[PDB]
Amino acid sequence: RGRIELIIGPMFAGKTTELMRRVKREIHARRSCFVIKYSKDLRAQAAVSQLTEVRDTWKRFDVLAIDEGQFFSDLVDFCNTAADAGKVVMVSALDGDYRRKPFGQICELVPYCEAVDKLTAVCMMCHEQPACFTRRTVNVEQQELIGGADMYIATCRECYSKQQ
Amino acid sequence: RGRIELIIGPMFAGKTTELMRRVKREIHARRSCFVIKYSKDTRYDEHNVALMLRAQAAVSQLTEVRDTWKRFDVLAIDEGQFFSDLVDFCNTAADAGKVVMVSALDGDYRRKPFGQICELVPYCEAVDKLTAVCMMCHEQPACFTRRTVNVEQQELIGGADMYIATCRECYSK
Amino acid sequence: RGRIELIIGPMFAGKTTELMRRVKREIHARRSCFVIKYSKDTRYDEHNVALMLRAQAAVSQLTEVRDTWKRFDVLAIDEGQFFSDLVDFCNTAADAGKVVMVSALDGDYRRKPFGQICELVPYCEAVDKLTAVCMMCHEQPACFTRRTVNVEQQELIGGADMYIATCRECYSK
Amino acid sequence: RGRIELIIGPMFAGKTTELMRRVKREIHARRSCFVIKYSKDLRAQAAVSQLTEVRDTWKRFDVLAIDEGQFFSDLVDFCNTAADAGKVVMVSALDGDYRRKPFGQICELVPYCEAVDKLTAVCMMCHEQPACFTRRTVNVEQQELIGGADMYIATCRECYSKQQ
Ligand SMILES: Cc1cn([C@H]2C[C@H](O)[C@@H](COP(=O)(O)OP(=O)(O)OP(=O)(O)OP(=O)(O)OP(=O)(O)OC[C@H]3O[C@@H](n4cnc5c(N)ncnc54)[C@H](O)[C@@H]3O)O2)c(=O)[nH]c1=O
Ligand SMILES: Cc1cn([C@H]2C[C@H](O)[C@@H](COP(=O)(O)OP(=O)(O)OP(=O)(O)OP(=O)(O)OP(=O)(O)OC[C@H]3O[C@@H](n4cnc5c(N)ncnc54)[C@H](O)[C@@H]3O)O2)c(=O)[nH]c1=O
Ligand SMILES: Cc1cn([C@H]2C[C@H](O)[C@@H](COP(=O)(O)OP(=O)(O)OP(=O)(O)OP(=O)(O)OP(=O)(O)OC[C@H]3O[C@@H](n4cnc5c(N)ncnc54)[C@H](O)[C@@H]3O)O2)c(=O)[nH]c1=O
Ligand SMILES: Cc1cn([C@H]2C[C@H](O)[C@@H](COP(=O)(O)OP(=O)(O)OP(=O)(O)OP(=O)(O)OP(=O)(O)OC[C@H]3O[C@@H](n4cnc5c(N)ncnc54)[C@H](O)[C@@H]3O)O2)c(=O)[nH]c1=O
Ligand SMILES: [Zn+2]
Ligand SMILES: [Zn+2]
Ligand SMILES: [Zn+2]
Ligand SMILES: [Zn+2]
Repeated sequence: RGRIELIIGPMFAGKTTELMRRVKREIHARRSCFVIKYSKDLRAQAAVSQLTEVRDTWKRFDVLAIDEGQFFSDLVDFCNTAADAGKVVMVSALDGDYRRKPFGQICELVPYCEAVDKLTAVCMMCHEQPACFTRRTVNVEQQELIGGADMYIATCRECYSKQQ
Repeated sequence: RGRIELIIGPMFAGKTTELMRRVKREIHARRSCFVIKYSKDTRYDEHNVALMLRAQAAVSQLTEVRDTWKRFDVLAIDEGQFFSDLVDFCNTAADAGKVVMVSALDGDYRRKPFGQICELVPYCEAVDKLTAVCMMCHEQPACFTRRTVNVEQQELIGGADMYIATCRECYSK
Repeated sequence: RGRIELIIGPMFAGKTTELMRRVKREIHARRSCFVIKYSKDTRYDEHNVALMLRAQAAVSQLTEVRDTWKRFDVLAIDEGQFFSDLVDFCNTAADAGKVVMVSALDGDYRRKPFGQICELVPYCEAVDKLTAVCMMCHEQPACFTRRTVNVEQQELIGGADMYIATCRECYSK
Repeated sequence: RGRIELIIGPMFAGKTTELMRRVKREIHARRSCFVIKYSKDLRAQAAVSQLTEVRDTWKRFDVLAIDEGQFFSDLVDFCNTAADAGKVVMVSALDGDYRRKPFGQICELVPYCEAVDKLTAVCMMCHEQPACFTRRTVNVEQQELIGGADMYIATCRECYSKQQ
């Protein structure tokens, strides 16, 4: 029946690719899938900034796939409500922000998950080690800052701490 | 090389057994291990009977161990949910090159974050969530712990007399 | 450092997608990747439309690639069950320091070992078996592939017209 | 219902400990377990050299746990027969012998398994790397040779190939 599965890791770890692998796998067995994306960064897709913007539309689907779950403030209630109604809920997210603080409600969701898979990146500094962290490479304080390789890199533990 | 590995799941999932599997594996390669346990959980000792590269300590605060961890290659912290200084302690060790391994419940009986376990996740190179077998329906994996006695507080020491592991359907029933 | 990683499972499990996730991850760290595909499986190309550190080759024997693999950090072999020289090729590369990653069916439609996949297992640093969703009962994970047309031979190219992924109960029914 | 789960890896990887963790987990949910061991190296234990020596006794148990599965010549038929009758079958074994050849029927079982978990040891030569292989440290040819750390060590790939 219902469950919540979490796919976490740093940036550049292919978390969305693993989410969509799980989605495609379900589509092959003719189960219907609703993919929800973050608007500011047998298949339907929606882009929103709050999960309430989707209303009741999720009820018609067997599987819900939430991408970049760190940005949704109502994630926990939304996922449990769906999983309680028998949906397979899958979330892709960063567990940590650039300071390794809990990003959004991701760490809060952990106790509700039937499964949690932490994916690694490859360290983009030493090229020699798995990366579990994200370092911000530009001097901006704010937690939410949208960007890719131009402003963030994945790092191992030794390279995260190099300099500051 | 320094790292933190987290072993989580509900009660009855064999988390300590997995922690000690990782410890025995390191001992075979002659790396030294420091096992730290929570002194107030006395179930094992009060109803059960008694290596060269292994040390064991039982404490209620991780500061009670001071610097002794520095002499060991590997630190293995059991029932990590009960230690308030877990995050700072694990990072300080991992940054000094220790392999830190923690066994803990991620969730309490209400599925609220237990201690600093959920806070540690962003610091971990690895996170393995283990399942139990649901002790109500017997036919589903269990990811949650239900408290079977009517006590509100979060810390309450006990085993199968006071808790059972459950699937999602049986947690809410 | 050299290694072999094996990605197995039944059909419809997204094995190639996981292989390419591992490839894209390496490309982000500017390590170069050589993707090798089986030339006779033309399903993707015959019904579908068309990076700097990536190369792709389509062959029926791994010798058709000669030495070209030596210039790459990572080798990604897709549908490995069809290559007869897989074991020797993967070890030679891994021993020369390549990260070798193979996606393959471990079992054919009779659950017999497909090609040299089962033979490779003892050489692998890692083995991940992926599940599909059972295409018969829709409510169980699938670990097997059933052939839905009456053909005996082992190699028979096709997709969902000719095969479905099944749980254990639905494989035998 | 029925399934076959395989726990493989080199020596010194704690494979039997992971097998027994799965057994203990089942016992907590009052499911009954039959542990079968290799005689030459809610719970019952048997030590045998052939799985036929157990006859029909396995039928009374919910869960079967076969240790050192590499030594049983009838493993595949035995596991499928049980899993087909609705047993949870769990096997702990070496997938490779000291030359990295398939040990017994372990590699043959893979296509029948719902799950396969390969555990690592820590390399007992360089102490610095995970070990996936077993090296024999005494000059004996024969495949079956019972022993522990006195005659075998776990190694990474680089240390397996050191010298010969
Ligand atoms: C550290 C930090 C980050 N962020 C911001 C910066 C970023 O804008 C975003 C990353 O958040 P995420 O890591 O959850 O987002 P994803 O991009 O989903 O993470 P991935 O691991 O998926 O990224 P990769 O770079 O590995 O993805 P890759 O596959 O290499 O890149 C292709 C791009 O296309 C998308 N994509 C990939 N496969 C797709 C598919 N099958 N269908 C649809 N879209 C797909 C991906 O989302 C990615 O952006 O959040 C902050 O605001 N604060 C912070 O402190
Ligand atoms: C849900 C909830 C629980 N609790 C309390 C209740 C308990 O006092 C404690 C459990 O915390 P845990 O689940 O982190 O503790 P463990 O017992 O470590 O978890 P396990 O997953 O290991 O438990 P099992 O019951 O599966 O362990 P098992 O092997 O069955 O039992 C034997 C006991 O012996 C120890 N043990 C087992 N194998 C061992 C080995 N190889 N070496 C040394 N010791 C070993 C284990 O610690 C276990 O408690 O926390 C709360 O206070 N509030 C709550 O909301
Ligand atoms: C059981 C059996 C099968 N076969 C034959 C039938 C087939 O011809 C082939 C399947 O062999 P595979 O299962 O190893 O082949 P894949 O297609 O590689 O397995 P997947 O698990 O990847 O299949 P999916 O169906 O889940 O893949 P999907 O994503 O759904 O489909 C899209 C196709 O595009 C490719 N693709 C998917 N993502 C891609 C990406 N990111 N980049 C490049 N290519 C990508 C994939 O190869 C897939 O075939 O072998 C036999 O000959 N005998 C037998 O007994
Ligand atoms: C490479 C090679 C090996 N062998 C032989 C040599 C050996 O005699 C045997 C190892 O075969 P295995 O690796 O399947 O056997 P296990 O010992 O089951 O492997 P483990 O990974 O479990 O061993 P470890 O050394 O990590 O186990 P450890 O936990 O450190 O050691 C304690 C011992 O007690 C047993 N044990 C451990 N936990 C137990 C529990 N909970 N209940 C009962 N017994 C338990 C274990 O089997 C081990 O022998 O096979 C060959 O004949 N030919 C070869 O080419
Ligand atoms: Zn690095
Ligand atoms: Zn249940
Ligand atoms: Zn089915
Ligand atoms: Zn080594």
